[PDB]
Amino acid sequence: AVPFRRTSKMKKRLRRTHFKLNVPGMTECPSCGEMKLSHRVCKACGSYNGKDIN
Amino acid sequence: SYRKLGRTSAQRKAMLRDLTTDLIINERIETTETRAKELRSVVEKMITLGKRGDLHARRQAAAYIRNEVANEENNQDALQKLFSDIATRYEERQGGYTRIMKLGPRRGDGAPMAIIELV
Amino acid sequence: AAAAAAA
RNA sequence: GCACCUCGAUGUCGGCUCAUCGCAUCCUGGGGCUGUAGUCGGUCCCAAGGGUUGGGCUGUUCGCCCAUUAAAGCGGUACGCGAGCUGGGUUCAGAACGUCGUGAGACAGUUCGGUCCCUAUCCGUCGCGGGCGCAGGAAAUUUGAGAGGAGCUGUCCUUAGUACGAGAGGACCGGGAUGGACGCACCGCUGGUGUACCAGUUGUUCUGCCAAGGGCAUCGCUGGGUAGCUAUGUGCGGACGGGAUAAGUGCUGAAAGCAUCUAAGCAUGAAGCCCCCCUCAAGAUGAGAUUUCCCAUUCCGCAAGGAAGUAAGAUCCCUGAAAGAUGAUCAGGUUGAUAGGUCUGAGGUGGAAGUGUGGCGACACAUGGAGCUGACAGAUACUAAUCGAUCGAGGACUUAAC
RNA sequence: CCGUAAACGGUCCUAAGGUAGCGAAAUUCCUUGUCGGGUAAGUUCCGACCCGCACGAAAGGCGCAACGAUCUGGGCACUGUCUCAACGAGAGACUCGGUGAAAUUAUAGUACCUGUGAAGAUGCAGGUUACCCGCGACAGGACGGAAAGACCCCGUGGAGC
RNA sequence: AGAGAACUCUCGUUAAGGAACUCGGCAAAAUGACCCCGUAACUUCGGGAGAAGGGGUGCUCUGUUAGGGUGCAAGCCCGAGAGAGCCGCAGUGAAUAGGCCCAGGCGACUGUUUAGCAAAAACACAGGUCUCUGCGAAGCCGUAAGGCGAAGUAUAGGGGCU
RNA sequence: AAUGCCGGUAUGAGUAGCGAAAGAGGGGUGAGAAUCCCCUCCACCGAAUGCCUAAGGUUUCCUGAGGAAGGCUCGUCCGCUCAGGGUUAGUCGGGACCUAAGCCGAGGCCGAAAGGCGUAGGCGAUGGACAACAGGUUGAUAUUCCUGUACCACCUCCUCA
RNA sequence: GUGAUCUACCCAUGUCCAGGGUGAAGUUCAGGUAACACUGAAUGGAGGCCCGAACCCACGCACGUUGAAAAGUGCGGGGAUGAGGUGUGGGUAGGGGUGAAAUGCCAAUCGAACCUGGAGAUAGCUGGUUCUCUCCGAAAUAGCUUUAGGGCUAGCCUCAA
RNA sequence: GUGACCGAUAGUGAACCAGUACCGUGAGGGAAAGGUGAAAAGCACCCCGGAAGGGGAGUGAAAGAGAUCCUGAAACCGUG
RNA sequence: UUAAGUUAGAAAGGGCGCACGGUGGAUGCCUUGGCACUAGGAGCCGAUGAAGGACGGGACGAACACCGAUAUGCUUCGGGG
Repeated sequence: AVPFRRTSKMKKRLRRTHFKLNVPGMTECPSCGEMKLSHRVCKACGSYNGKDIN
Repeated sequence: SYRKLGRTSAQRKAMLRDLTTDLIINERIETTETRAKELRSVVEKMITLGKRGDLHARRQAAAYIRNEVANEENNQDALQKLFSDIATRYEERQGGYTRIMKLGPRRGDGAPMAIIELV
Repeated sequence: AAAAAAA
């Protein structure tokens, strides 16, 4: 449970290839925008298909 | 299979009763999404219990509704509110008395929040 | 002896 | 035996778990010689494919004994395996017995008791993903270079009480059932579990009180139990067979006019081998094959090539499980049953509340197979799967016919 | 030591050679001594034989009711200790949001087999395999890490008795 | 926050067997509450002994029971032990309150000890025995003064062994 | 190149951990709320997880602002920061009362020196004596502040026997 | 020189031990002696007594072992009116104290506590010892040695005359 | 008054609120930490931001000189 | 269009070089303080209360220095403007 050798810079950067995170499913809000993530109520106008329900 | 929601079964029952009654008075509450999904079936089952209107269904509902005041300056309990307003409002509708609308994640823990309302 | 009793 | 490696540490016995390898083979398979009448045997060959046990004693390996078995085989892998496990014995600090020593103390002599740390960096292994390649982009179906899994056997009946044998005894070969161990699946039964199912019941508190219920007391306790997961439950497998073979048995035959299993040519022959049984398999860079869609835009770069939109198709996002740590897979996204709700059922529990009757009452009876019911079915868009967005090709050059 | 059936006789030696009571023992190398009980099977246990290496009479001997967080055997009840494991609940582990270390570390693009070598190789030789980068697990190796081995030896080192 | 993977820990059940496990019933399970009957070997006659082994507990009435406590009385508390019954698989219905028996070793016993590895057979213990000491005692702490012993006086102090 | 010293920065790694045990919702403030305030349910302790009172800490207590760092996350909040404020006694505890163990100790007895011991005397509570209770009051003090009734010790410019 | 604010023992003065049982000595009434003895009931409530809470302790297992903790937690366990626990104030100090005796304890320290000096103790032992080029170039042998991994002299090397 | 004495890991432990902070019951042990500019002339004013912190505009010889503030290396972290 | 060959480009990310930055206080200057001394002086202060401290004193918030209820001081004699 003890590291025998230190990790080099290149192996660390190769391990950090998949550490990035993705862009969310964000779309144009039909009321005002911009923008609104899919299948959630818009935080700006408080509308959802298409009534102001807050 | 139902969710456990990170609680003991007694804590699960107490939290579900609290959320059911609080939805029944305030008519719109904001919880997490999985709590909403676990809550909506119980809430529509209790509305279905309120549909019957007899004494046995009311005594079944009294074992689940907590004793909090529903309507101020009227001394109406929540158990009276199910059998006076909600049952008469949803007499024609057959199921689907609640809807869940998702919000963004919470600041403190990244919890996806949801709006629950009686429709 | 070789007793493994390291503390 | 030596002291080559380790004393700025290579944990040492015996057990548990997991195994793997070599036959100098314990059984099973095929044979030769027997002072092998048959069964059972003895010795020597070929053969590692598979299997080679449950206890009593002792820390014990070993060993003895009990009961089986087809047999309970020898060894290597740091006397395999303690960053996988236990410390009973060795092997600390305490205290005794016997012996030695004036003594402090000592004893491969005995006994009682005695702290076993580590969050895995890399290679290894077991699973699951994301890229790019496979000279266009896709959706399916696949061949198999290779690899892994499996490979064990008992008992009974016929042949036949036949061959053989004075008798007792008693077959080889060939068929048919039934088992043990192991393995793969799945529960329809038998059971287990089933913390959002049903009922009974104790103490206290609460819903103002009776009644009826809620909270806590291990799910308070007790008696059952749907789905799922399960074995101790059920079904199935190691079947029938081909090719070249080992030890053996040979045929025809000369070197060597004979003889001869061999030097040429042909056979037969084992649970060994390579297949037939099952599974993964074109990153098999040697990137394979068949079927069916989409088409050959625009703008720069005079050539190579590079950007934008798109078709076929796929993804982001959402409903979920026959899947699952997360990804992934699968069923689906409003010309629809994907999940929840509602209704009707299956199954479970066992006769709800209220009312009435009988009783002084605890209680019983009728309404009434009642009431309740978590994941199990079938209907039903009532609710949520909205609007949307992103990725995704214009197909290099030679050679023979077109 | 030698005879004779503990006990008596002959001899050496000393101050004199173990009395009673126990005895294969917290004491017995041989040894799992022999016999019997307990069990189907008992290197442990119990009761006797003496064959006491190397019991023994206030470093007390032999018994002993009650007592013991003591040790060693055997029974009833009881059970997941296993035959032989299967479910269920909670916490961690898994995912996401916030915060965020440590031991260790010559550099490292860090396969396998057989040999070779300071005699046990990820890096050497010959061969066999292997597209790139991650995530969840196991721990065979890196003679893994942690402590200038505690054992053994040496020092004309030390300390306690 | 949410999924309810492996594995680790704390728990709860489990068919048919049961200690076949293991160094060793370690751990776990089981009994354990109140009342009644009964209780062996042995013994220092105190014990062992809650030995072992068996039976019954819930609720209603007869029932402000019989009998006691209190008070001037009415009235409020403690209330056995029984007869009619009523329910459930289950009645100290939950939670806390012994697992027993036989035969041996050692130590009598209660107690004390290696704070942080060993709680024991070790130490201690009343009793037993030996030895020293006549008081300004012996033996101790101090160069001494001073003091403990002891404001005690051989039935008293100190030391050794058991 | 000393298992060197000091300072800085990596690896492990976005990894282990975030330290027993119930939270849920609706309003409010605010740039920002799962963590701050209010309300309603629900839950836990209850021979305590309740009340106070020593030792100890010493400002940590109250109010108004603030959020840098410290809250193992966040923070509009805090035992954090800055400004101000708060502790009232003849009767409570101690001292102008007493003494035990022990300590100091004029003169004094010893001792190279330094000092050690010890009368008279004193110190020394954990003990003995001793006089105030019931209500209210602030955001912070209560047998101390206030309104009632009291009690203890001491003294007379006074009045009585 | 500094320490008994942890702990070992002692001194003085306080305080704590919910409940439920067993039941002694003694006394009374009977059976009973001339007067004692012995037995059965009543009273009595002794015990380094029993079961069991607070309190103290550490026997078994498990977890933790870069822990919530430099010794704990959970489930059981032992003592629990006494050789008891505990508070306050004191005393014994390191060739010393204290010790129901373990080589235990004396501030996470003990076969001789800690701090400061002698002191930069000593170490025939291990590690380390910092720029370059050129010329030459060893030995691992003998003797002696409390000597065997050290030293001295010869042997072998280098420079100059 | 002088150094073929030191220059901030050096020189007194201490060039700086140093025998200080801190550690230990105590005796005792004992740090780290200098530099804007010649002159604060220490960035008036505008914009983003709750603030911190930036971008302009000014002072300045220099603002990359802006409060651990002269010069600013390497390990380390990043973007093309 | 088929069949057989031969090549380029591919980058999730990475390596090397270059450019531009951040962290940090090495280096270089630099003393406000030290280390050795030299030539002289001084080598004691205290019951007429010492050395060393505690607590205080400023309009103003804490500390250093200074001072002491006459308290960030008070007299006399000189220097200096």
